Amino acid sequence: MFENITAAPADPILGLADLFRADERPGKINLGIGVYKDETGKTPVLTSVKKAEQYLLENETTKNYLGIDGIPEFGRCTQELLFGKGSALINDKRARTAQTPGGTGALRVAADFLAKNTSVKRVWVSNPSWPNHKSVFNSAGLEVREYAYYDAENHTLDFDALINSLNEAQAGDVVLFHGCCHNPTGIDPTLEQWQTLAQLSVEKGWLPLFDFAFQGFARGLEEDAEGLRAFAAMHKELIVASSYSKNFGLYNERVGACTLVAADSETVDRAFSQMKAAIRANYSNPPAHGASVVATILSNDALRAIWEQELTDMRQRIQRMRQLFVNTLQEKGANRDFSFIIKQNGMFSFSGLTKEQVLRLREEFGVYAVASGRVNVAGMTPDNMAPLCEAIVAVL
Amino acid sequence: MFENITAAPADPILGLADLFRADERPGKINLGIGVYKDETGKTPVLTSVKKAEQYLLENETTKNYLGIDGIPEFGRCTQELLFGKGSALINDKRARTAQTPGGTGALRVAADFLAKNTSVKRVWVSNPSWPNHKSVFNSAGLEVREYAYYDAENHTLDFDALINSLNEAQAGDVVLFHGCCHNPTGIDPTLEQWQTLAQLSVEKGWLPLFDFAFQGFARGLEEDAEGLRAFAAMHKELIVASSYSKNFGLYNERVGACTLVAADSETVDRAFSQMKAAIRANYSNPPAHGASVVATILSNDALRAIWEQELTDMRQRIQRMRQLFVNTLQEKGANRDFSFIIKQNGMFSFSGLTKEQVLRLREEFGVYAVASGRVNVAGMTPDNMAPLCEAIVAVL
Ligand SMILES: *Cc1c(COP(=O)(O)O)cnc(C)c1O
Ligand SMILES: *Cc1c(COP(=O)(O)O)cnc(C)c1O
Repeated sequence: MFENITAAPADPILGLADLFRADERPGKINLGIGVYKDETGKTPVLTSVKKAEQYLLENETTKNYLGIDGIPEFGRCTQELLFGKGSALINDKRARTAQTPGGTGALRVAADFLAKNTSVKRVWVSNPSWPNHKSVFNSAGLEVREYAYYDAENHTLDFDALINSLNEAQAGDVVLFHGCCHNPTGIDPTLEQWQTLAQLSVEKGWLPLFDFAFQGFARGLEEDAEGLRAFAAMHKELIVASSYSKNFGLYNERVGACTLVAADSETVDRAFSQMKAAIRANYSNPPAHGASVVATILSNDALRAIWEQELTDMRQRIQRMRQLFVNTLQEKGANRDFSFIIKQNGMFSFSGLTKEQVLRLREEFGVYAVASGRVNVAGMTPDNMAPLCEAIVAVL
Repeated sequence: MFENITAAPADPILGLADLFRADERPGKINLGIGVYKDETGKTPVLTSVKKAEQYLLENETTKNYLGIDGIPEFGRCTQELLFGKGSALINDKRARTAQTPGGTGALRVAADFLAKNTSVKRVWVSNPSWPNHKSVFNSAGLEVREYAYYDAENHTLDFDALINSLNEAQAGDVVLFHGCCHNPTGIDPTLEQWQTLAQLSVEKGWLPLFDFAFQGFARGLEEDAEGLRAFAAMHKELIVASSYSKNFGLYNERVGACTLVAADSETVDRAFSQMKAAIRANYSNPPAHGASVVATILSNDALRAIWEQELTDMRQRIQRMRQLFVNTLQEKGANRDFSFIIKQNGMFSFSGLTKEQVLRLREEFGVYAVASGRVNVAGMTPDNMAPLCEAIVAVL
């Protein structure tokens, strides 16, 4: 059966984690997958999730299966976070959320759902976007089309072009948005652009699918939610695939959410019984540990307060590394002005490096970066700043 | 978009857990989902997994993403368990295993894999089988066909009919087998039938897909693996979807395995790079907690010894409840001979009850059973035995 199955390509982000692992050089530097590291270049488990696990160890009685949609407290907390405490989507019982295995699991459950219970034929993703977006919607049966987004000469969002591009998406089509910290560019819409974009979506009949994986990483929890809340206010229907991997440092426990919203209580509940059927034909019901940890921190005032300080510490450490990086590239003789990266939000820098400069940096300096030129600023510490900056200048 | 999406049917097993939850009667009894309960009708978290979690709490340093296939130690331990320590599939590096979100996740990753990288059009499942089998392969794009299995008058496996049925499956087709504790019948093949079945599979060119979810629940860990090992010895290719939900009482942590085997090292590795690509387009990489717990117990002698005693305690408690149940139905005036259930292996009893007796037992006695007549003997305690037996006799 398996004789002429040919080898799949390496995953553009996960394939690097493998190559990095196999390298033997003592000074190599990672800069690839979006995982946060602290001042010491370690990825610690947050104190607040560690307190939550101790509690879960003392207080669990069973490992008996959760329902298809996960922990109720988990989806209620998620709706508060995404839409505001006492939102009208919450109060009119317009939103239903299933607990999924990460935000990727949320993107596929949504895909599956739409592919099997909707007229959708086409999802619209930005150019550039997360590499795996194309792969999840194509597995579902959906076609991926791209829209204009980034002006690379100017290092800005090209809103006119983004409008004109999207001008050929039909009514019935899904349009994917990043909630905040666009991946890979780091450039987000303004509030005024998000609302212009919200009102155009509705006069054209696009169903919005938000990928919200970095809430708390651009300006704050709530501030980062404004764009989505501006869409929630205009729209009868939305689906948001959200994650807790980064903002909770809970990467390998796989914890996210697919929250579905329709015009009313009856429609949302009927639409969700099909979403729960897609889940049951895939992994059946979700992993408890990580999601019980989120629910515990979010449920407890003391434990929530510790967590928000932790996430504030992470936004601030990335912001200092971002500034450090353009400062050191300048005084290391960078033969280009790199201060546009000061303006990007998130864990990353979309540096401008070509595929072959990126290739040469791993092959002879051992600094690993994604081939789109995307580098992880949260992977930068004061201790490896001068080494990677010296490497970059040597290839420019 | 969502206006005319109609409601999905209730899941035949999970829908009952919901109905049970909503019932208000103080004496209701569950008997539906296959979850083990102890003498007190509780589903405890095993002492050995509780010791493993304490250790993981002391000793973890990060929640950083696992690779697409999970924990290496986890897949190596899984191969020992499934095929024998020092097996030639292990020694010739013929087997590769991905860590999945339960055995359902393993069944779908396999489905996805085959649907996208193989000529397979049709999976063959027994009649009766696990209700969700049909649902996972149909989501993948695969057709489900059924083969003959159980003689209901005689309460036996009808091997002639099972042979003749399967006589119209072509070369290239998948045939699903249950490793041990057939669900729902509890009737397994003999060693002699498993080997007859193994040698027929190979002269006909069926690819075997084993669902192995109850290892340790019929006779012992190793004894329960004989059938699969008899197939492993004849076959160049196999795929086994295995679970640790029941034998580790780790139901909601979602822990299982899809292990793939090809004719040699090169083919298996090339076939697995595509299997890892199907995973990445679905939930991306697996939940660590449950799988790190399995790997820890299986890696440690002290902790392994405690676990095997625990699983031995569970096989034995179900065997005493099985015997109790036919004894009490007889002295409660059962108007049928029920001692064929003494012979079935596993958590269940395929009782013979019709859909309307099963319906009437939940509607006026509140004992919940699956509508195929399947009742969970591991849900029976000495304290609810007489109540449910009295209920059953009243409906016969
Ligand atoms: C991280 C991320 C996801 C998925 O998050 P996980 O929780 O790790 O699955 C999806 N899309 C984007 C853009 C992300 O950054
Ligand atoms: C339990 C079971 C599965 C899946 O096991 P999980 O680990 O709970 O996903 C698959 N098939 C059968 C027959 C089972 O009993």
